Amino acid sequence: MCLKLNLLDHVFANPFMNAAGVLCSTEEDLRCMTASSSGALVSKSCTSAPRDGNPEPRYMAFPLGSINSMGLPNLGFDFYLKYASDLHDYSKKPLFLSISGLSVEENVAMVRRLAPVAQEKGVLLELNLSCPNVPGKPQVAYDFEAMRTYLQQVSLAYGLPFGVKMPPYFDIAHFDTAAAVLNEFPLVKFVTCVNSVGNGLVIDAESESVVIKPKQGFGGLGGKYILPTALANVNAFYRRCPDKLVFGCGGVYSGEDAFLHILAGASMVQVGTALQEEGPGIFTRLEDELLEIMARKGYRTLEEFRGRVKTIE
Amino acid sequence: MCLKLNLLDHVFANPFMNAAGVLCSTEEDLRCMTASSSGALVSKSCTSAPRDGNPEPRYMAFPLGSINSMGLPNLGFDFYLKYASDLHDYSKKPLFLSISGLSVEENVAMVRRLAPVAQEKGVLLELNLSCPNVPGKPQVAYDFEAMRTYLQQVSLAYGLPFGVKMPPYFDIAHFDTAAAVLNEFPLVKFVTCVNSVGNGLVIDAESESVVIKPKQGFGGLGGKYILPTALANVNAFYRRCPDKLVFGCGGVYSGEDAFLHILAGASMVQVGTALQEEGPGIFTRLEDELLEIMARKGYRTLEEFRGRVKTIE
Ligand SMILES: Cc1cc2nc3c(=O)[nH]c(=O)nc-3n(C[C@H](O)[C@H](O)[C@H](O)COP(=O)(O)O)c2cc1C
Ligand SMILES: Cc1cc2nc3c(=O)[nH]c(=O)nc-3n(C[C@H](O)[C@H](O)[C@H](O)COP(=O)(O)O)c2cc1C
Ligand SMILES: CC(C)(C)OC(=O)N1CCc2cc(CCc3c(C(=O)O)[nH]c(=O)[nH]c3=O)ccc21
Ligand SMILES: CC(C)(C)OC(=O)N1CCc2cc(CCc3c(C(=O)O)[nH]c(=O)[nH]c3=O)ccc21
Repeated sequence: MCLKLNLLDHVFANPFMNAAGVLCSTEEDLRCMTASSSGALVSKSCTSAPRDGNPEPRYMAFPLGSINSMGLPNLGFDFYLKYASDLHDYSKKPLFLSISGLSVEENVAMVRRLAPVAQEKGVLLELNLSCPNVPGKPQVAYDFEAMRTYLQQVSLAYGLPFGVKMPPYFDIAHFDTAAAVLNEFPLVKFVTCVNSVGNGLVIDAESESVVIKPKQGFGGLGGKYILPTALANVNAFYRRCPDKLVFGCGGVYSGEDAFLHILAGASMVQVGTALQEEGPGIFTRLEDELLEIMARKGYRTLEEFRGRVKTIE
Repeated sequence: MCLKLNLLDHVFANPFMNAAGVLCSTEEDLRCMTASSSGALVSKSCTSAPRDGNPEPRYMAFPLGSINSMGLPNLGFDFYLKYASDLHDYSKKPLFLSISGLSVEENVAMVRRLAPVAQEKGVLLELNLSCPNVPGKPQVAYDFEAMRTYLQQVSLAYGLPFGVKMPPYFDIAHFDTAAAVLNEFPLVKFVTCVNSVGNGLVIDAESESVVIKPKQGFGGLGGKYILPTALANVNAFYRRCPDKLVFGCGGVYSGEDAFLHILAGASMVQVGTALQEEGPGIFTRLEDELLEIMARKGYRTLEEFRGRVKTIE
């Protein structure tokens, strides 16, 4: 029985990794994720310049999940490029570097510089499309013209295999259209579904108040709230993007949730809210739990069930 | 008590009602909701002709909510019109009729027949926008130009105050655009936020199978999964549509949940999944619970806290 994966010309001990933005902002965080039993890690989404992010409180968690409006606090691209180029021990596990520029030009500028490091060290790019562009326009991945522009320019500037982090969609015509855009770009080799469910609002009944300060309390939702949304997205893209990998993210707290992701088509499985809340010890639990479900069912490898979710009639 | 309230020229004993599609399809269902302690009821969304709906199983519930792909099973518009004109006892509580034709023309044909019954008896129209357009296009509310057309045509054909049932949005630019469309129609006097969160996917780990038959297991989500999404939408519309009322729907299981919807801006509060699961006795529990929260806080009216959610700093 084994959790090993080979993909993207890397080897992974298991499919688990942090979701971007969790336990991955500082050198300390990145060393901590490396020391964990995760099969990979991804760095905090970066911008060209360091950022302080939004005013606090900007993250809160609850029994059913979390809400955030972090605002891209990060140490800046040079820091993450350095971590990838000089500090990361690739004999421990593979490294993904997430980028989230606030314009197409900013993304092009970062990927041009990443490319020689990616070629030489094997760091993998995850481009975050579930982000702001022009205020008053939708996030990039909800504006299919902007999305196409971003992927054209990044493909040209990077010239190497990469992946994309996608917001959730809620409408079959949007799945159709989004996957068709992605399928224009052969360098897009993995699709991460999903980023937070956007612009939720948590209200505390005792205080009669929202729980995060930015944006009048509106923020993206993670955790138990979003598992069926995440599974739908992983399967929708798994079905529409047969020459690409799908990584699942959203609502994983247990090996059973991970099992569901993998049945829907996930290769790697990312852990956000549950990791923020429990800490990196979660990875040993998730491994043990997933192996226990496999052993009950007689599955010996991930391939033997990945994408094999059954439909009715 | 009491939680009595007046709007749209009608008087309501309390803010609670069923959500469209729950306990409202048959004469039996409608008489059951009428006999309940709810302050109002709404009929199943109808089409011109009777419909069987999609294959079963098409609804499933779980501790955190529900998933459905019902496919508009209903008795047809002639039935619901007859119920509104001849059968409903308006002395018990107000009635709303939900219309969900599959084209703009179908909606126009139904509203021109409803209009005289609305004038004579006081039935209220809820137009469901969270309904399919042409297949291969997004649902109507997700296509702003189609939405505008629907509303111009209905407004013209109907000529009386009505409301609309909206899908959730997840992007502030979308809230801006959608509210601006609705505000172009002075006959749209109430906005119901929200319909189910679209196209989720629930998988059963033991059977390794999706849990509903239509659409390869994809369906709209209701219940605990969607409460922060519902609150955000209620609040976003409440803020943007100061000359309309907002009706809250999504994730109400308790008077506390209802309390949160009203803080967010809700005038009426609709109950779907929790009503499907608990039955119509839920309305006496919700009233008791809401009045207890009120008494503990010193609130004597809903108007004292409606829309008064506090932001930070
Ligand atoms: C505190 C916080 C920070 C996040 N930062 C980023 C980010 O920098 N880039 C990104 O792609 N996603 C970010 N996300 C989204 C997560 O990567 C993940 O997609 C989302 O939380 C859903 O997974 P979950 O249900 O396991 O939380 C962040 C989430 C949280 C809670
Ligand atoms: C079985 C079922 C049938 C439904 N049918 C309709 C409908 O006919 N028209 C409508 O506007 N919404 C319909 N809905 C959506 C609900 O009215 C409601 O918006 C959604 O379930 C979210 O509320 P909840 O969290 O209380 O379930 C239906 C929901 C369910 C669960
Ligand atoms: C640039 C400006 C307007 C300060 O941005 C923001 O207010 N936000 C709030 C949410 C957000 C998200 C992003 C993308 C990074 C990200 C974040 C994040 O850093 O807040 N949180 C997530 O859950 N997923 C993400 O992909 C960037 C900017 C902003
Ligand atoms: C016309 C056709 C293709 C059979 O429709 C469908 O398969 N569906 C699946 C979901 C759906 C919804 C609607 C709108 C009525 C409705 C339904 C419903 O009847 O399925 N469920 C909800 O959660 N909200 C709704 O607003 C109409 C058609 C369809």
